Amino acid sequence: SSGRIIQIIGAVIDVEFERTSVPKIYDALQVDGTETTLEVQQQLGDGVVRTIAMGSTEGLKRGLTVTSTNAPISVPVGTATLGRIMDVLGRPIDEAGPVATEERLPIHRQAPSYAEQAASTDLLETGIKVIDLLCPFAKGGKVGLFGGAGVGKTVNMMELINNIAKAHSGLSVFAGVGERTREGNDFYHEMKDSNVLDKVAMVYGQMNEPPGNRLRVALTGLTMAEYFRDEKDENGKGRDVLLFVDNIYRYTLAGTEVSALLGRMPSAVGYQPTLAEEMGVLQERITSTKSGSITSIQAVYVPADDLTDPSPATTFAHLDATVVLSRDIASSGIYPAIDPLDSTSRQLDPLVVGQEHYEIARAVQNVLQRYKELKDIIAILGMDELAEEDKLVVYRARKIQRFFSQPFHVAEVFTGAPGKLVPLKETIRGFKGLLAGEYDHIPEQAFYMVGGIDEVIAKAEKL
Amino acid sequence: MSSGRIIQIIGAVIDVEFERTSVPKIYDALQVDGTETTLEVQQQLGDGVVRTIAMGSTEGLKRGLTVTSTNAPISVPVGTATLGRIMDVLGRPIDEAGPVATEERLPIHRQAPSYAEQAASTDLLETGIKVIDLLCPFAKGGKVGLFGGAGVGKTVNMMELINNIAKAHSGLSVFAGVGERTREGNDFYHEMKDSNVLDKVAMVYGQMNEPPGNRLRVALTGLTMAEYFRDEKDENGKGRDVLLFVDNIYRYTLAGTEVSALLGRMPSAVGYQPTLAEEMGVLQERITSTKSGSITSIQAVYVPADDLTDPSPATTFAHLDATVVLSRDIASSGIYPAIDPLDSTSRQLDPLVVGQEHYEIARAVQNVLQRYKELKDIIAILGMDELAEEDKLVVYRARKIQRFFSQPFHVAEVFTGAPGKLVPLKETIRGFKGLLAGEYDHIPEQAFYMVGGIDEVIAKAEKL
Amino acid sequence: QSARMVAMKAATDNAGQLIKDLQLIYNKLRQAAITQEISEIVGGAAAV
Amino acid sequence: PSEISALIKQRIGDLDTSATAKNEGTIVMVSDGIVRIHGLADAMYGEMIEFDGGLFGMALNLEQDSVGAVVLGNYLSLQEGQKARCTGRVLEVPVGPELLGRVVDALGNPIDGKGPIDAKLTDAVEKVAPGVIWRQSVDQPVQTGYKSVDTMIPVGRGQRELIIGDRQTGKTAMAIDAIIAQKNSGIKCVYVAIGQKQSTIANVVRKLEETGAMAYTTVVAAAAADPAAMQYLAPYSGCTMGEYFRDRGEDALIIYDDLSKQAVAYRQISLLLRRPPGREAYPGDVFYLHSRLLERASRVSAEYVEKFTNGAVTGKTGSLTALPIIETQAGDVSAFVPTNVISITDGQIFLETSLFNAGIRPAVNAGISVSRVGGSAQTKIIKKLSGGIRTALAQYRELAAFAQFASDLDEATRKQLEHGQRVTELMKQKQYAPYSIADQAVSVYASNEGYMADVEVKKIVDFDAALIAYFRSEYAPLMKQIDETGDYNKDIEAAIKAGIESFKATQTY
Ligand SMILES: Nc1ncnc2c1ncn2[C@@H]1O[C@H](COP(=O)(O)OP(=O)(O)OP(=O)(O)O)[C@@H](O)[C@H]1O
Ligand SMILES: [Mg+2]
Repeated sequence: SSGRIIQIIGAVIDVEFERTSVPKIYDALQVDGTETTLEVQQQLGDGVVRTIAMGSTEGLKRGLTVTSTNAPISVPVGTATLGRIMDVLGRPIDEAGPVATEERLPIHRQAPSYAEQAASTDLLETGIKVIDLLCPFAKGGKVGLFGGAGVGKTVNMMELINNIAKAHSGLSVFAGVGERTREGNDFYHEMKDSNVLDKVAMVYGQMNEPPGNRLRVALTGLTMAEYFRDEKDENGKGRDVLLFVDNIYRYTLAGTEVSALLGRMPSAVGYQPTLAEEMGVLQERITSTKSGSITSIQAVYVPADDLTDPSPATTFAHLDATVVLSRDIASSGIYPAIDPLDSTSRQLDPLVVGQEHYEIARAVQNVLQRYKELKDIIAILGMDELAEEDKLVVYRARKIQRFFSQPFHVAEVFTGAPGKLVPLKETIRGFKGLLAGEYDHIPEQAFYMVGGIDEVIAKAEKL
Repeated sequence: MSSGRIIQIIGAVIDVEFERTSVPKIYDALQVDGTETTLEVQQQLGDGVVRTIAMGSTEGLKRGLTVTSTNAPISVPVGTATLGRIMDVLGRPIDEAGPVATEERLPIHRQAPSYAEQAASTDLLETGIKVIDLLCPFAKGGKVGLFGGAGVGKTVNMMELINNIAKAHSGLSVFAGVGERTREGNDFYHEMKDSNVLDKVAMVYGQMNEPPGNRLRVALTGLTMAEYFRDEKDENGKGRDVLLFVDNIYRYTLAGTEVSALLGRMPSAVGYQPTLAEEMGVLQERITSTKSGSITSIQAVYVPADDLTDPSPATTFAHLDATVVLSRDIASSGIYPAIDPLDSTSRQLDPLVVGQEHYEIARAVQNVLQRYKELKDIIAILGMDELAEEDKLVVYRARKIQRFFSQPFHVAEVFTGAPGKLVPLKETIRGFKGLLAGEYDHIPEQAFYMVGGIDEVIAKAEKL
Repeated sequence: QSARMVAMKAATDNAGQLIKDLQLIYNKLRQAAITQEISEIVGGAAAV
Repeated sequence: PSEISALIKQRIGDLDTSATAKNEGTIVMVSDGIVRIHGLADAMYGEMIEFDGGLFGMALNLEQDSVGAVVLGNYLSLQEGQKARCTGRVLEVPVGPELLGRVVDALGNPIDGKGPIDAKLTDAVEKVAPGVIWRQSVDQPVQTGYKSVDTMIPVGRGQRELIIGDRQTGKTAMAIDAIIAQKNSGIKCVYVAIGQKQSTIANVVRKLEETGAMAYTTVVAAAAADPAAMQYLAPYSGCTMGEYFRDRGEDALIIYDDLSKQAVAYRQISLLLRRPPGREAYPGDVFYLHSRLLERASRVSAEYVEKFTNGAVTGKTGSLTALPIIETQAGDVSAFVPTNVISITDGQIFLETSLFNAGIRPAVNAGISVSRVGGSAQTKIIKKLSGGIRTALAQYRELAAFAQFASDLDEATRKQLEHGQRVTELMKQKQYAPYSIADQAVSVYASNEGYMADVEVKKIVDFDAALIAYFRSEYAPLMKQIDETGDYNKDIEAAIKAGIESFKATQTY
């Protein structure tokens, strides 16, 4: 009772079976010639099925026998994968020998039930000025990184990685999704020289494989994160784990590719109508739970800097912060180079962050946005013709921008790789003083490339 | 033997089979056996197969169920008793006050009026509202474009129109609610009732809670009602001349797009039905006057997206004859109605239509109102006394004009006391001409406000 | 002062004119975009 | 112990009482919760269908030879060959006041982990609006605790009013806060959530529980992890529960979430049925789809109430007010779906991104937001006192450009500008802080009395709060009486003004 190759067109495959013996959806189909594998997409009656090829699309012969597994796609999981890089099938692609474990789990579980949402919202700190002041995180949150091409975004993620690793036994995981493999290799080696791989797991989809593979890498990473969170350690509560999405947009595009060939009609942009279904399927399995939590970071690309179409629209209905990188702030020499005026979080709320921090954020928003709108007239005439009012405002804004300059903990070579991870409370103190004007008598340079008030004062005194 | 059985059902479209020796024609009426739903032949699919639409909900229905025909298009009750009655598209009472009294039934469809019956003359309807009566006179058997948002007294204006046409010209009134929202419909009913005018109008609503076919055919329903009343001859012949009120014809076009899409036919340039102009016309040509009787139309018009070049308003203007627009500011200035006497356009605005002197007078008024409008900004900014005293005279005279164009309404009598005043031309004309002569530049603006003819104005002025 | 006042008035008027221009072109472009997208959709649906 | 053993045995002996001669079908084709089945010649249109796995399905396309039906539960469990079976019934869900404090599925199945629900009554989800003859006008107001809202945009029991705006604009917050204000209204409320993150859903749940108002309240949510059909039908079910009480002569409020989203789901479903697409892939009936839903909510003629009750109740009249929400792309109104929506509601409210970005909380643009029901949806006193705000806000919004200006302009313009700036700021408000109509009344009185036309703008909110507390303490019986009735009387205004001038004389702000 083995099926055969009956029709192949590009990325869509069909097989005949004996009508009594019919494979169920989402179960693997074994090419009897090669290692290539097929996933069920829909059952075409008469023992006819439609499938997508996991692996190469070569060597294919009409009328070649193929067998099944009668079971969904399961790959090994567990601590025997940390610091190893796997394919979409969980095989060693790092030539580091085979995986050590046999703990294999399927990849199409259901979203966690309603009753098991973490009954309370949480918060996460990063020790980073602009973020922990203006982009708060909930443990279990959803984070978007928009734009940024004159700076090392991967450097930023790796900084967060060192943040969480030193901050918690909670490990980390990244998934290659349409990965610009140059940057992927760079990240791999730089994490390598960081000597931090024990808390990291690697799967790559690198713009070279049938769309299904790049679709499913996301599920793979999801599954790894799930299981790893579920390992309740010595207490009954496992570690809270972190995820890295190479790009959500490529996840959308993976399904977008062959949707029409699937017989699916186009959507409002020509897209796949199952867009929202798969999107929610993805997101709803990323939450905080009664025991443990899982959060993720999503490297976001924006087409032509346009957000007013479904592809980012659907995503936005699932994130919790919109970190939008800034290019000319990098041109201003700022290390993080993150815009301080557009990035937001839904987490900016006095009830969750306290009142003082919230109101400080309010005031800094106001001062920065007011300074921006005076740029033109300042250029036209000069500082003098402005009233004495807002001169201190200009100085304070400039000092704020300097204060945001945070030397990186892990670049290994940008300023010596010095970590700051300053407490939120100390930064609150410093920005409170600056808003009050406690130090509105010092050149902004003293606030540059440093952290708390102690560093600023020491720098100002040394010079 | 006309019983046919259901063969296929999707959404609202319905398919039946019949015997290849007895096949109903298109637009025939099918009553489902054992239920009160009705089917409408759209296109013969051969093999005794017909594709039709349903009229209402479609639930519980199952294939192979027998359905009969009528061998004829839809017919509804018509007659004198139809006034003060609200029926569906099928002409079936929904007021829940007994069945329809008449036994007279007429099919909904008929061909376009004959070229021979187009009356060889074109004259004007008399109204007593003193504004259209000068600036945008209505033809006899014309189409009046109406625009503006709600809350400006649209219902009120319709009230007064109905009152006048029924009173002087003994006109009969028919109103069709295309895509109606129930609440305002009920309010309009209660208004029909309190203001003692319900007894003279025939009412049918199609709600936006119904499949499109209902909404499409209420139009032809009311149309046929009007046709029956007009062709109903009076003593010595000469059946009445009647007015027709229809809401949001744009909704009509939208419902046409609906049914065309449901048929699985490709869209049009914007995406309307490609046949749009066909139904638009079919609506239009049955709106005219004849050698016997006449019909005139009032149609609520909404311009989606403010596109004067959109296909739907473009096709509308192909049949529009006069345009009337309603203002928000003017009403806020306590002037009622709030008709902008500067945007309203009439095809009938020609010395060959209203006569020579009337035409010139109207043109002069338009000039004065313009002139003052561009005066306004300077009056605001650079003061008032920095201008030509003739320009100031223009200002005062235009203010008098605006104060004067509003008037009490006989419908306003029950509203706020103050019984309205009916006024024809040849006094409005004379009074306005005298005002243009400046012979009344010795009187405050108040005598012109909430008042009838110039004789009344002078009476008040002397008494003021 | 007088000359500045008059120039501002003229500027307002030119602004109004340009507003009309842009609005008209916007209507045209919206129509064209709708046409293009609906044509795309109907062709794609006709593909099956 | 042995109790259940007897229970299970006695229940069992009640079954296999006969052999059924049912008519059913079998599976031919499956794709994405969509199944083509063969057989079942006789079938109700839109019949709910059962399947060998215990799941259920909704039949839509009755083609001449087969049936297409959509999975209601979770597919990926069905294979061709398995046999369907119709229920001889249409889709039906339970209702009942016991549903309060309960959270269920769009099918009406508990999700609160509170066990089964003892609903004595179930009803078909799909019905028709009552006869237009059974409509009587709207006069009873509905309170929002939002001075701008309750002043310029009155809301009457049984009216359809639309909140609309762009994204992350607190629209959800607007709905929920409006819900909160129903401590004293005596009405009940239903929240319909569509395609949402269970996290957000649970946060709303927890917050409501903190308010405790989840006792005259019921809520159902079609989250983003749910079958599209579930989402599509859910608002109709919510409408069904509302109509329950409405037909009981009761008055209530319901709220939708993202009717656009459920429209999207319906688009996808229809598309998978190989139906002819419309503009932007939207089947035309979307207009019909929404409209047949919205009109089901209104305020009914008490005569209809009486006749339906068959004498059970005679005094009151039922009502149901509809508060839907639409999210927009960059504040467009020309999009097909919103365009359809607009002509349906009895009034609309916009949210402007910049205002909230400017920190204007709430960020409503009154400049275009309207309510064509007039003052009939306000109380007599508010009906009296709205006009000052109306005209002041008008004048301001025409001539607000002079912010930096008026260093040489006429004084009257300056005074009117200050008036406008102050009153504009007056509406800035925080969530979860509803204003009683008495609070709104004292604020408006102080406004029109100009007793805030002498204080700096930066502390207007502080001024107001202080005044609020001052009256609340000193003159509690007065506001008591006010919100008991809501009538404007010279004695009342004299007492209010005396209190105001005392407050000014007394402790400062
Ligand atoms: N008056 C207010 N004062 C303080 N905070 C407020 C106020 N109004 C709203 N907020 C805050 O703004 C946040 C965002 O609003 P909300 O999430 O309701 O927008 P939304 O449009 O519902 O989002 P989405 O579009 O994702 O559904 C809320 O978390 C709420 O706490
Ligand atoms: Mg929301």
